[PDB]
Amino acid sequence: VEKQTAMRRTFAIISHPDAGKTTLTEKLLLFGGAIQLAGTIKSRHATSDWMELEKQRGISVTTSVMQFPYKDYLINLLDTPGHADFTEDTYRTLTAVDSALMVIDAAKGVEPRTIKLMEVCRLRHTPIMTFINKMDRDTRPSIELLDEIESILRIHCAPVTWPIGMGKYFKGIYHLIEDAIYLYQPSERIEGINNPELDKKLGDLASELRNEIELVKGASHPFEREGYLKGELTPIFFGSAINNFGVGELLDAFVKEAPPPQGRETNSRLVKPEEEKFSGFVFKIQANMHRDRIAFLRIASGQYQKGMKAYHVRLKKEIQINNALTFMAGKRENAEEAWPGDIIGLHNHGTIQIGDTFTQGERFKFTGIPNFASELFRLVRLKDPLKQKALLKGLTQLSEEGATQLFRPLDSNELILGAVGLLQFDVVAYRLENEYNVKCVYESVNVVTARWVICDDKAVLERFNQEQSRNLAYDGGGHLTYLAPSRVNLEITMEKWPEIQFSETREH
Amino acid sequence: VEKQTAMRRTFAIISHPDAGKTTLTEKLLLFGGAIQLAGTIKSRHATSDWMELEKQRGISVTTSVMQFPYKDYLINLLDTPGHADFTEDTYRTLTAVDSALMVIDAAKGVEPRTIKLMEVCRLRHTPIMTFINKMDRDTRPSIELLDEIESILRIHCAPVTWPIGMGKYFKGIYHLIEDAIYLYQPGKHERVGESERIEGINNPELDKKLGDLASELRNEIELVKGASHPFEREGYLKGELTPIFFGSAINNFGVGELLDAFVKEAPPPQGRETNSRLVKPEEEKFSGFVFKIQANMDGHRDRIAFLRIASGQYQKGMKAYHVRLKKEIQINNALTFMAGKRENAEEAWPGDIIGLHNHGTIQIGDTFTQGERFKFTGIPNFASELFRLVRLKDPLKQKALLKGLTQLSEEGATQLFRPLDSNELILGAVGLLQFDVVAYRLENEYNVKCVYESVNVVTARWVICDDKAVLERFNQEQSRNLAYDGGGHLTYLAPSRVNLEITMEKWPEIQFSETREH
Amino acid sequence: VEKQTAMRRTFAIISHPDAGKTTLTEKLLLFGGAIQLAGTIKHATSDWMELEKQRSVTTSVMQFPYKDYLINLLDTPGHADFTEDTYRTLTAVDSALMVIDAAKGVEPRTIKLMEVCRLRHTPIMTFINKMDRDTRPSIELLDEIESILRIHCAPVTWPIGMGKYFKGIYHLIEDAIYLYQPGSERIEGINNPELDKKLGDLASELRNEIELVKGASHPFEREGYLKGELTPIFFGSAINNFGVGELLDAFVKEAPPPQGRETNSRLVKPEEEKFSGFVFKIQANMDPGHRDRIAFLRIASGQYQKGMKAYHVRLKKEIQINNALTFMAGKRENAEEAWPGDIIGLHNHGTIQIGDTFTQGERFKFTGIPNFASELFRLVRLKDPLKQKALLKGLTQLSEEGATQLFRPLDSNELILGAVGLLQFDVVAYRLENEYNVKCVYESVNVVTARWVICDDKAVLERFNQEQSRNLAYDGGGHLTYLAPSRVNLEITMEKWPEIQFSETREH
Amino acid sequence: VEKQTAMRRTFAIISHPDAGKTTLTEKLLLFGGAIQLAGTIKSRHATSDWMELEKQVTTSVMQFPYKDYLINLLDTPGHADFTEDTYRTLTAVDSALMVIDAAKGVEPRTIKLMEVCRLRHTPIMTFINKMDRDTRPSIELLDEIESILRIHCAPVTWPIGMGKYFKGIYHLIEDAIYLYQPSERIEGINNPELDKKLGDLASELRNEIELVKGASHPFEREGYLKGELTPIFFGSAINNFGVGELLDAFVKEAPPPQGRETNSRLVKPEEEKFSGFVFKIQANMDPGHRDRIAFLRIASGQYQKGMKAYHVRLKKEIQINNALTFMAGKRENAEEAWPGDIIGLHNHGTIQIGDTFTQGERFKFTGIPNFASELFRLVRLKDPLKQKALLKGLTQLSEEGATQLFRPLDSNELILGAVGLLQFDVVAYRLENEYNVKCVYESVNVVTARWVICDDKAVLERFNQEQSRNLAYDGGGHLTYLAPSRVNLEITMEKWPEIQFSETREH
Ligand SMILES: [Ca+2]
Ligand SMILES: [Ca+2]
Ligand SMILES: [Ca+2]
Ligand SMILES: [Ca+2]
Repeated sequence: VEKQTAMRRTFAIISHPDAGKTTLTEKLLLFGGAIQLAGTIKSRHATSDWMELEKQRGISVTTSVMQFPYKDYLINLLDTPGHADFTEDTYRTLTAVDSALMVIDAAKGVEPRTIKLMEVCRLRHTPIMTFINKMDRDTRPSIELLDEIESILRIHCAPVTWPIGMGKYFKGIYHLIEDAIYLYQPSERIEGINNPELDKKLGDLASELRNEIELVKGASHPFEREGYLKGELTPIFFGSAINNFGVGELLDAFVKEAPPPQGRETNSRLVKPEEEKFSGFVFKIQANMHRDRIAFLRIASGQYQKGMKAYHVRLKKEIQINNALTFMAGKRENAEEAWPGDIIGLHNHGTIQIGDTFTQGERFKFTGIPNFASELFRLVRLKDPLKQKALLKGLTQLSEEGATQLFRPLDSNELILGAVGLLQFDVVAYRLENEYNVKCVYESVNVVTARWVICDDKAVLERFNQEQSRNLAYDGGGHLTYLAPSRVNLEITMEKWPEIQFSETREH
Repeated sequence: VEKQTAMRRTFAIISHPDAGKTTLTEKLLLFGGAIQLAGTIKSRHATSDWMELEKQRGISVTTSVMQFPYKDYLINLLDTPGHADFTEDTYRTLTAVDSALMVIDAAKGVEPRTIKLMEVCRLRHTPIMTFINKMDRDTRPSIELLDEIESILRIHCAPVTWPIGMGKYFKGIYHLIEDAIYLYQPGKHERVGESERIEGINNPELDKKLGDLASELRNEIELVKGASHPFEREGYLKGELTPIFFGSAINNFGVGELLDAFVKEAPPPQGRETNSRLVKPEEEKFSGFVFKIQANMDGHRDRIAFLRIASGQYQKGMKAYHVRLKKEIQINNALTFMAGKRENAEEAWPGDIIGLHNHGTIQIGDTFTQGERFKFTGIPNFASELFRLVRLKDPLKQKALLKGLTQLSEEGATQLFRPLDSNELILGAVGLLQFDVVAYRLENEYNVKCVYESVNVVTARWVICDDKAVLERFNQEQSRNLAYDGGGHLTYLAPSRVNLEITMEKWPEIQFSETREH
Repeated sequence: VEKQTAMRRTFAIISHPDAGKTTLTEKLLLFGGAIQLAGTIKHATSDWMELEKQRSVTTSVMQFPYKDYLINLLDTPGHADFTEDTYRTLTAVDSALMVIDAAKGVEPRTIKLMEVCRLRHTPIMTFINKMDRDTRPSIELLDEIESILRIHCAPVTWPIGMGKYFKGIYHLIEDAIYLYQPGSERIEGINNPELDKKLGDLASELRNEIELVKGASHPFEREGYLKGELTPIFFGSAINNFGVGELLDAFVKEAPPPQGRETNSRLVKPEEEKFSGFVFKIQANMDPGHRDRIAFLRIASGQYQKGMKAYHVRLKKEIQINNALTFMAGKRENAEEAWPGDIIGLHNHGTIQIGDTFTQGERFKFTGIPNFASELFRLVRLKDPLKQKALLKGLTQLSEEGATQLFRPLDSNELILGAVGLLQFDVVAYRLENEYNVKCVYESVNVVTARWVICDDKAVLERFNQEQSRNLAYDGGGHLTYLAPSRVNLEITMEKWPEIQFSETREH
Repeated sequence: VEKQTAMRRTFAIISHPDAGKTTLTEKLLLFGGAIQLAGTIKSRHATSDWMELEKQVTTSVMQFPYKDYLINLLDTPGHADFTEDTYRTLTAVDSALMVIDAAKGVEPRTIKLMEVCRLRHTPIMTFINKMDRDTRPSIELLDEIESILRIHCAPVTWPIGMGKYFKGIYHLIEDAIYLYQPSERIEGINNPELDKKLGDLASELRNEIELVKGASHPFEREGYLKGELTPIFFGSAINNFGVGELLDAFVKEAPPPQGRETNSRLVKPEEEKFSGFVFKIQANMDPGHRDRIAFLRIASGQYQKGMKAYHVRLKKEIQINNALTFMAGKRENAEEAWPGDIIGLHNHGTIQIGDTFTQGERFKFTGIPNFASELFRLVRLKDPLKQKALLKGLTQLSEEGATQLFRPLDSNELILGAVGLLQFDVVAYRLENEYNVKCVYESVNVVTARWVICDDKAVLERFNQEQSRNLAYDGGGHLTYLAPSRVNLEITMEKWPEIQFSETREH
């Protein structure tokens, strides 16, 4: 039962849209023998478009988690949708990984989502490996790309591979550890950075490689396990994903260095995966676009066995998991068992919520499962006023399943919806109609961001509430929330109240 | 003369690549009856690909500036290449405009180049009109787009038009000043006059045509009225406020509204400061300044120096005074830029750009008058964003390399740095293409083959300090990271962002600038 | 019982005299801790006889431990005590270690001993000795081995410089450099910059030569080594104990454990529970009046146990083995047991002959135990024909004990002795006198070489005999033998009679 | 990979000649669909005749589909081509089907093949054949099977009448009657419809079924799989009657490919890595040729046409490019194979009986047996100069299971031991064709053989001294008693009760 966890590697790719996530995912799948999934994923929208396919077909349930073997390792790749189906779940999914793979477009460097996803990873000091993609086209200087990562993303860079040329004159990569050159020939290998054959085939590029490698080892850091595991250092790899080049070097360093499933804290103790008793937590729910839903559970300890009895901690109730969805690529049936690090899909009809902890009787709740500051806001109401209670009931449940956040402004009876991605508004409106027979209408509001408000000094907090009530609300969890009409307003308010904490995350 | 000036509008579009500048340019050209030209720019790349194309056709300089009539106005649009042909010239072109038109991809909002080009504009408080493009596709929420502009770009937003719907349900725009709705109806925006217009935001006809979009509009406009500013000419002319327009350039929608407000509100040619007096465009005597130089790639060794007319009148074949060379020259056949022209014009006016032919006697920042000696100020260098050591395979060609690099620097082709503690030569560029142009020029004009090497430099700042005791002290601790540029200005070459910060905090009495007067 | 076989390594050193066998042997004993033995190890046959009379058998076999292995090194005397026993000893090994003088290359005995090993396709490991002095070019040495010895060379270590500028060796499999610093500094990586700092130009020449070797040579592959088609090459200086360790570690790792042997019927495997073995060498006591002899037996299967009953197949009766000579270094007395691969010395007085098979009852005879073409020939007669009977009785016995070969021409009445080594004549002369009170005299004969004649076609053979009987003889075992007056005569006869097989060896 | 093993049923038919094996095989092939193959075996000598034809293989194994099942039927030649290979084959099956001639009951071959099956406690199912002719009483047949074949009988079908008045069979489990009409089904043994059609036979059925209740056993799975109990079926193979019921119970109850012990550990079929073992070798008789086929049972992993295999005994990597497959109706050899299947390994004398194959892991499967020789002949040459060749030939022949070889302690003579008379012909021919030696046979005073085992070296040495005239070592170096008579073996075994005289030994 020790080797089942030992061989496992659970992770996700963080990247700004168009960096190369999908392209890389395909290649890694090819290395895993998953020729099936590989083609399927590349065979891939407005939010509306996603909903159309979603209803009729909606086979986005079988690829939210991609499990595949490589060497003597089992790799769990969790999906982080970034386009039409970007939602808060994209952030929350990172809570269920043990490390992350960051993809950067060499021509772009660090982008807005790169920063956001890193901030999320930063919540658990999640180890990061970096693939600098698209070397086959012109790029920013490699040193510049690295420097920016260190300054903006606040993490030391440690090159493991390095580009030879760029764009039209991209001739391959140099593995700093192997001291070998892999030639890019749309894979001849050459040992020794000083090997005279390099100068013969690559010319001036050969001495440029030597030049750059020297600059690197003077202004940069060498790879280091400890720093990497503490999230203070990231090994960098350069390649061209579309040409499946540099990927193999990345994957080998990944399985070798990336962490196996780690333990997680609870409201009582540290749970380690090697414990014989089963346990896990729910971090994502998606409903059938029917009334059944699938709650994605990361196993935290013990083992899962089909048809087993488990303890639903919140509901103080024993349950039986009869046919939990598993994610082995190419499988025909659900696996009979699963292990720590793995994800399983729990079928239900509304009895499972975000953060739900499952055990075998022991009553604890896993911590660290976050809500994230909403980025998009809308007022929600009905045309038929006689349906208010069902609207609230629906929104509450939806809030509990992480589909949306819900805000009740102090000075009114209005309801405000908070979303991280545009699709959530579509999913809410549909689910409300289908599951609650409630027809809702959206309106624009003057809110652009949100912060949770925290002050242990109740006299200060009370003066704050009195003054800022127009911009205050309670969310679905009862937490005081500041809904800023503008970034500038947020700045002024925060500056006006240095005694009050304004947070971008909170525990669900 | 004063009438010639009054009808002119000289501007450039500022935007991040892919935002829609080329598309908007096409549509503006069509409004100006420049059908042929619109077609050409529309039929538009690694830096190497650009180099090839340039060598083959070499007519990227005749469209560097696009002049076209609209109503009783004459419009001068200076291009700001943002793709393969991005270079320092892209920043410096902004010194030659009287206002700017910012284009934003509504699905993207404010991007890195948007920010950078706004910084350049800020140097002169250049007035900004804003166009939010791509409404025909899903966008970020309108109110959010505006907040990011005010927050990131430090300028008040003043909606003049406003979107009705978005993406698949984008149905038109409301004009806040006209109180009128222009319906978006593909197939009716090819020729002017065929589109449907509705009077009044509370007009019942709206609810008929657009349904729930009508009440959403009414709601959003009230939010905007309460949290936004109304358009105000003074704030606009001061560069503190930007009127916002929304549309879909590819479908020629919302463009007419933008163009009409532009010609109405955008400033005509303005006075330009000098080392002494202020020069006003209405003055009788001709004068101007050179703000960029483009070399003929095709055994040619002629170049075009782009000059903005600051006052008076250019006449083909006129005598003029080259202030730097303290010499009289003749201007026999300067390039002009009227769309669809058969030949260069006989005259040009303030706000206009003309192209002066020369073989290296004209440099960036050069002032030309009719006798008066003064130099226009405010023509900037901008901090280089790319760095490379340059050297030779043959030591015997050092003199030619230096001569070439010195001329190229003086023509703005590149920046040139000489570290204090070495004899090495470092080239500084804003755009990747500059290194290609420099290498080609060195070979073709100076018969010198240069070799580039990466160097440990990511950014640079010009160093200024009143107290010379502190400064000279500073030149001791940091000489290894110091250099003199081609103008003899002390420059700090930061190996990293962190190093710059750390050096700057240690020396707060020392100013570190990202721009300097050329 | 199986473990005991797996840990054993039985081998012999094959080499031309003065190549460095004694020196390398000394160093190998040192690695095994046989300090004393290494010391003892370190003219004419007349002198060797004297030392043998005055005072060998205890060191004919050298057994010593090394790590978790037990090594049996069988001696192959090449100086004054060289005899046919030197050849026949190789039939009792499972592999061989060839030592070559880097200054000499392939020499006459190198060729003969390889020919003997080739009989059983004996696996060969090669040590190129004397790197501390000038040598023949390394590429030359290997080509001579491949061309002359008909075996592929697979470099495993490679020399750095030579003679005065000998700096050490490169291990191709470890990619590590061992510095020869005569007072064991190891440098990792052939492209490691520390190499150029310490070895200067020799580093680049090394990398050049390794490239040449890669291209025109073979990498080690054990199937080929074990088949006798490929020999791993090691370089060093035995006198300086340099490069010996690498060889030894590869030896115990790659060299085969005791293997099964064929018999006149079934194949016999070492792991079988029953004891069995064969006699490959015999040595008599040179003491006047004594009849003591030691029959060297290799154990083919089962376990030797002191005082055991064994079956003497030729004599078809049961005997007892009370105090068999054993060969552990530094031993005090003969071991109480021994296992497959080991040699033991059977005490007797003439009842044990070359080829004798011993079992625990089963009736079979091991095959492949060879006679080798004699290289020296002499007529043997008496001054006084009085004891002619005793002479013939002695020569017969000596021939059966491998001390000499005996030929009796088809057409005449002379007795002709054949020897591989000069010493044999001295031992025969001395043994006849001391054991058969016969004084023999030798006479030169016009014979330079011998070949056993084989032909299944009686008519052809009779035709052959009618023309060549003058050159034909029966040997001691009744085998037809051609005695050539000259090399040319043999070539002419062989070319005239291609239907007839002329062999340089036969089954004893 | 899991269902691959679970869908396979590998067995063999055990019976005395003339019982009905050939006929039942045909019927089984029919249910499967292999009409052609079935029609072939129907076209069915002395050893002399067989040797003739065999000069001028693919039906040694008969693989065929039935529902969700794949059936591997290993043949067990009982007539002219009966040899030791016939016994050794059974080591390659996971269960067996016993066919008995109703008029005869348990016959000599029946007993021998059951003894072989017993070596592995091989599950047995039984088919009492030829109900259409007069028979021994059914209770008598069951009784004989019990005491003689030491296995409890568990009827699943039962005959109604016999000879002239065979009217059908009764299915004790289903409680249904299938009528024999040269296939009407009736339910309830006490169904009044039986009496109407069959008459007094209806009461006789009820009577006998009740008799079976108290004196016989009910089919018990665990017991059957343990080899302690065999389900009994009745019918007439010539009329394809009662056959269907046997097949269905077979595919349902018969065990899937089981694991096999080795010198190192128990190897399971489910294992990823490919492994197998040779239990039979067939030589091409055609003159000049030197090719053989080594039949290999797959114990684990999977066979892939063109895979790399590890020849354990030779410590050598080999390549299996075109291994013979035995799917009925096949156009070419199969690209893959799974545990329980048999494939043919082409070679020229480098593969031997007992040979294990893996993918690098060096171990050797166990339980592959040698069986006591039943026929004996002295072998010699008229040309004494070929003694070496004879021995080399005979040794090789011995390792390929073509014969056993014995060397008596008190002479230099060579005795061959065979199970089937054909082996002598095959050996004489092979010695000639492959070793160019002409052997001569002479009768010997030996009728049977037992392997001598005894851990008491004190007793063993005296035994050897006293009985040396009847002792020899075989081709594996095992001490063997060669009895001049049955009575001699009985006495000898009584005078030495501390010595084990076995009829089998691991090869
Ligand atoms: Ca609930
Ligand atoms: Ca100049
Ligand atoms: Ca004798
Ligand atoms: Ca063999």
